[PDB]
Amino acid sequence: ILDYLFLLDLNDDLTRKAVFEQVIIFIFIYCTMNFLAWSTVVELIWPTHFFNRRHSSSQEFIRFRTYTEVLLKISAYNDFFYVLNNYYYNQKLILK
Amino acid sequence: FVMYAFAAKVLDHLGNPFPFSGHGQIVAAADRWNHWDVRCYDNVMKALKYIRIPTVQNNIPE
Amino acid sequence: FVMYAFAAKVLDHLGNPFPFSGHGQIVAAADRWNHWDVRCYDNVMKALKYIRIPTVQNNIPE
Amino acid sequence: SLHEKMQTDYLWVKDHSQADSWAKARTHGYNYIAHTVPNKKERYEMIWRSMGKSTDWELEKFRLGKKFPDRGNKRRWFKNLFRLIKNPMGYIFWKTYKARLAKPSLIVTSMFIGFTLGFIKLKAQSIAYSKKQYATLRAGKNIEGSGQVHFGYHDQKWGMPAIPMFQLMYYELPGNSIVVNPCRNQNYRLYFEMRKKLGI
Amino acid sequence: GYKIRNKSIFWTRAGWKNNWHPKNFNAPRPSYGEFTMGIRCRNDHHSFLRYVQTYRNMSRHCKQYFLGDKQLEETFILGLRSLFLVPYDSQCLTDQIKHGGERRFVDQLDRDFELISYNTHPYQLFTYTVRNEHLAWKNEQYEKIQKGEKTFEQELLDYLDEQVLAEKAKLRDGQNFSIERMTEIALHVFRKARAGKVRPAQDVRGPDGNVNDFLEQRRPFEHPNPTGVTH
Ligand SMILES: CCCCCCCCCCCCCCCCCC(=O)OC[C@H](COP(=O)([O-])OCC(O)COP(=O)([O-])OC[C@@H](COC(=O)CCCCCCCCCCCCCCCCC)OC(=O)CCCCCCCCCCCCCCCCC)OC(=O)CCCCCCCCCCCCCCCCC
Ligand SMILES: CCCCCCCCCCCCCCCCCC(=O)OC[C@H](COP(=O)([O-])OCC(O)COP(=O)([O-])OC[C@@H](COC(=O)CCCCCCCCCCCCCCCCC)OC(=O)CCCCCCCCCCCCCCCCC)OC(=O)CCCCCCCCCCCCCCCCC
Ligand SMILES: CCCCCCCCCCCCCCCCCC(=O)OC[C@H](COP(=O)([O-])OCC(O)COP(=O)([O-])OC[C@@H](COC(=O)CCCCCCCCCCCCCCCCC)OC(=O)CCCCCCCCCCCCCCCCC)OC(=O)CCCCCCCCCCCCCCCCC
Ligand SMILES: CCCCCCCCCCCCCCCCCC(=O)OC[C@H](COP(=O)([O-])OCC(O)COP(=O)([O-])OC[C@@H](COC(=O)CCCCCCCCCCCCCCCCC)OC(=O)CCCCCCCCCCCCCCCCC)OC(=O)CCCCCCCCCCCCCCCCC
Repeated sequence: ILDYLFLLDLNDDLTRKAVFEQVIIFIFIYCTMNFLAWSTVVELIWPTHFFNRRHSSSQEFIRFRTYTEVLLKISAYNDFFYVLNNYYYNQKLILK
Repeated sequence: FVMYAFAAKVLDHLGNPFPFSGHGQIVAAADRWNHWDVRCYDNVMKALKYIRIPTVQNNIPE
Repeated sequence: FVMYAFAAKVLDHLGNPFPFSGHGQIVAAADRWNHWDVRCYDNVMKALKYIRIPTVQNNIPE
Repeated sequence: SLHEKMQTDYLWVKDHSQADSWAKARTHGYNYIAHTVPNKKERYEMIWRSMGKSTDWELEKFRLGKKFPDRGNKRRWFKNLFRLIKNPMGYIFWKTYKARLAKPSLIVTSMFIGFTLGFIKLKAQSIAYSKKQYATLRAGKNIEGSGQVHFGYHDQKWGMPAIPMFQLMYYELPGNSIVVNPCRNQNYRLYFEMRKKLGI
Repeated sequence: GYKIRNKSIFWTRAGWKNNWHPKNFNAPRPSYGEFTMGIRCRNDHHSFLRYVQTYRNMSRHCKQYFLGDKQLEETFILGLRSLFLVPYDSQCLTDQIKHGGERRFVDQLDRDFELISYNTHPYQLFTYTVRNEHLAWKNEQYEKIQKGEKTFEQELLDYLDEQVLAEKAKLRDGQNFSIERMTEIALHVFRKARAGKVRPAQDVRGPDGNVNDFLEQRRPFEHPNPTGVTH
C-alpha cells in the first residue's frame, strides 16, 4: 500500500529516470565476465594438485600419509589385499 | 526421417530454416480487432495499406 | 633500391602500378590541333566539355 | 558392466551397412587415395600388394574381372550432416580437437571474435537499410541500383569504424529510446473527472 | 625413468626450496618502543590453545555421525592426526613462515571445522561412502558364513595354501622359500582371477595397440541394422 512499492513500476519509468533499463544490461555483462574469469581461477587448481600428489615425492624424504590415504588403506581395501596379507601371515607367522 | 517430416510440417509456416533471415507466414482471419491498438497511428496505416505509384519526378511525396 | 627509385619516376605519370586498374596522367599543351580528327563528332565534344547539372526531375535531357 | 551395452548404444551411433560383407567388392584402397602424405608411395605399394595377392600376382585376372567402387563410403556426407544436427557442438568440438591443440594468443582470439562479430553487426545494419529502401519504395520513390554507396553527388555514411576512437564518440541509435511523449498520461485526468461526475 | 634436468629447479630469490618466507619488497622490520606512538596488529599468542580446541572440536563433531563405530573412530583419529601433524614434519620450515606460521595454520583449520560442524566437509562425505561400501562387503561375507558357504577370500587362501605345499614338495634341492617366490605365486593367481571377472576395461590398449573401448570399431563394416525388442 505504501509508496515504496512504486519502485516495481516499469511501465512509466520513462517519466522519472529511464536509467534502470540500461544499467541492468551492464550488470548482466559484468556477471558474465566474472563467471568466465572466476570459474577459470578456481577450477584450474586441479592440474597442479593432480601433478604434485603424484610426482612431488622423493626418496630422500619421508612421504607422510594423508587423511584420504588412511581411510582408503584401512576401510577401502579390496579382496586381493585382504588375501595377500593373511596369506603372508598364515605362511610365515603361523606355518613358518 | 521422422524429424525431417516434422520439419516439413513446420517449414510450411516458418519458411526460411536459417535464423535472422526471414519471417514466418500465417494467414489469419480478418476481424474488427485487427491492429486495434495501433489505429491511432497514421504512419502505420500508410505503410500497411498504401502502395504509392512513383512519378517521373521520382520522390517521396512532399 | 635503384629499380624502386626508377619506378618512382615512372609512377609519377602512370599512377596506378596494377594493370587494368586506371590510366596514366600526362598534362599536355593546348593547341589548335587538339582532338583535330574528332571535331566532327558532337557526342565527343559533349563528353569532354560539358558537366551537366542534374535537376529535380532526375533524368538525362530528352 | 551391467548397463554398459545399453548405455554405449544409447550414447553413440554405429554403422548399419554391411558393405564389406561381400568379399570381392572390398576395396584395395584405389578409390580414395591420399596424394600428399609423406608416405604416399608406401600407400601405393600396399594397394599394389593387395591387388597382387588377390590374383596370385596374375594381374590379368584383375583386368578381366569387374572393378567396384568403395561401397563403405556411400551416403557419408548425409551421415555427417545428421550428426552435426544431432549434436552440433559435440561434432565441432571433436572435429577441431587436433586443430585446437595449438592455441593462439589472447590477442589473436580477440581479433577473430572482434572482426567476426563486427562483420555480423554490419550485416545486420545492411539488412535494416534494405527495409528502409523497401519503405521508401512503397512510399512512392522508385529505386535504381541498390545500397548506400552513392555513385553520384550525395553524402555517404560508411558505418562506424570498429576501433575505440569512433566507438567512444559515436553510438548507434537505440530504437527503444524513442518514446511516446509522457503528456499522453495527462488525458487520464478526463477519466478521473468523469468518474466523479457520474458518482462512481 | 625421467628426472628433472634443470639444476636450478628449486631456486627462489629467497633460497633453495624456500616456500616459507618468499622474498618481497615490503619486508618485515623491527619496531622500537621508545619511538612508536601507536600500532595496528592482529598477531597474538592464542594460536596454541586454539590449536588444541580445534582438534577437540573436529574430533568430537565428526564422531557424531559415526554411529558408535569404534574402528571408524580409531581410523578417523589416525587421519585427523595426519592433518594436524603437517607443520611438525613438513620440509617447509613452518617456524620461519612470513608472518607467523602458527596463526596461519590455526585459521586454516578453523575453516575446515566450520564445514565439519555443518556435516558438509568432503572428508566426511568421503568417509561415509567408503564405510558404507566396506560394510556392505563385510555383510556379504557374514551372510555366506552363516549359510555354511565358503567366501571367495577363503577359496583363494585355501587354493594358495595347497600351491605352497606343491612347490615346497618339489623344491627339495633348496629349502629357502623366500617371500619373493611366495608373492609371485599369489600374483599369478590374482591375474588369472582378475582376467576371469567381467570387469570394465581399465587399460587403454588391449593385446594389440588398439583401444579397448566400444568406439574402437573400424572397418570392415559387418553389422546390420539394429533389431527391435521381442514380444
Ligand atoms: C511417367 C510418370 C512418372 C514419371 C517419372 C519421371 C522420373 C523418373 C523416376 C526415377 C528417376 C531415377 C531413375 C532411377 C535411378 C536409380 C539409380 C540408383 O540405382 O540409385 C543411385 C543412388 C545411389 O545412392 P547411394 O549409392 O546409396 O549414395 C550416394 C553416394 O554414396 C554419395 O553419397 P554422399 O554422402 O557422398 O552425398 C553426396 C550425394 C548427395 O550429396 C549432396 O550434396 C546432395 C544434397 C541434396 C540435399 C540438399 C539439397 C539442398 C536444398 C535443401 C537443403 C537441405 C537442408 C538440410 C539441412 C538444414 C539446414 C542446415 O551426391 C549425389 O548427388 C548422389 C545422388 C545420386 C547420384 C546421381 C548423380 C548425381 C549428380 C547430380 C547432382 C544433382 C542432383 C542432386 C540431388 C541429390 C538428391 C539425393 O540412389 C538414388 O539416387 C536413389 C533415388 C531413387 C529414389 C526413388 C524415389 C521414387 C521414384 C518416384 C518419385 C516420384 C517423383 C515425381 C516427380 C514429379 C515431377 C517433378
Ligand atoms: C555452413 C555455414 C552456414 C551454416 C548456416 C547454419 C545452418 C542452420 C543453423 C540454424 C541454427 C538453429 C539452431 C536451432 C536450435 C539448436 C539449439 C541446440 O541446442 O541444438 C541441439 C539440438 C540437439 O538437441 P535435442 O533437442 O535433444 O535433439 C536430439 C534428440 O535426440 C532428438 O531426437 P532424435 O535424435 O531421435 O532425432 C533425430 C535427430 C537427427 O535427425 C536429423 O537431424 C535430421 C533432421 C533434419 C530436418 C531438416 C532440418 C532443417 C532445419 C530445422 C527446421 C527449420 C528450423 C526449425 C526451428 C529451429 C529453431 C528451434 O534429429 C535431431 O537431432 C533433432 C531434430 C532437429 C529439429 C527437427 C525439427 C525442426 C522443427 C523444431 C520445432 C521446434 C521449434 C518450433 C519452431 C520455432 C520457430 C520460432 O540440435 C537440434 O535440434 C538441431 C540443431 C541444428 C543446428 C546445427 C546446424 C549446424 C551448425 C550450424 C553451423 C555452425 C557454424 C559455426 C562453426 C563454429 C566453429 C568454431
Ligand atoms: C582462408 C583462405 C582463403 C579461402 C579459400 C579456402 C581455402 C581452403 C581451406 C579452407 C578450410 C580451412 C579454413 C581455415 C581454418 C584455419 C586453418 C586451420 O585449421 O589450422 C589449424 C589452426 C591452428 O593454427 P596453427 O598454425 O597450427 O598454430 C597457431 C599457433 O597457435 C600460433 O601461431 P602463430 O604464433 O605463428 O600466429 C598466431 C596466429 C596467426 O595470426 C593470424 O592468424 C591472424 C588472425 C587475425 C584475425 C583474422 C580475422 C579474419 C577475418 C574474419 C572476419 C570476417 C571476415 C570478413 C571481414 C574481413 C574481410 C577481410 O595463428 C593462427 O591463428 C593460425 C591461423 C592462420 C591462418 C588462418 C587465418 C584465416 C584468417 C582469414 C583470412 C582472410 C579471410 C577473409 C574472409 C573472406 C570472406 C569472403 O587452428 C586454429 O586454431 C586457428 C584458427 C583460428 C582459431 C582462433 C580461435 C577461435 C576461437 C573462437 C571461439 C568462439 C567460437 C564460439 C563457438 C561458435 C558457436 C558454436
Ligand atoms: C599483484 C600483481 C598484480 C595482480 C596479479 C593478479 C592477476 C590475476 C591473473 C589471473 C588471470 C586471469 C584468469 C582468467 C583468465 C582466463 C581467460 C583468459 O582471458 O586468458 C586468456 C588466455 C591467455 O592468453 P595468453 O596467450 O597465454 O597470454 C597471456 C598474457 O597475455 C601473457 O602473454 P604475453 O607475455 O605474451 O603478453 C604480452 C603483453 C605485454 O604487455 C606489456 O608489455 C605492457 C601492456 C601495457 C598495456 C597498455 C594499456 C593501454 C591502455 C589504453 C586504453 C585506451 C582505451 C581505454 C578506453 C576506456 C574508456 C576511456 O601484451 C599482451 O598481449 C597482454 C594480453 C592482453 C592483456 C589484457 C589486459 C591488460 C591489463 C591487465 C590489467 C591487470 C593489471 C595488473 C597490474 C599489473 C602491474 C604490473 O588466452 C585466451 O585467450 C584463451 C581464453 C579465451 C579468451 C578470449 C576472450 C577473453 C574475454 C574473457 C576472458 C575472461 C573474462 C575476463 C578476465 C580478464 C581478461 C582481460
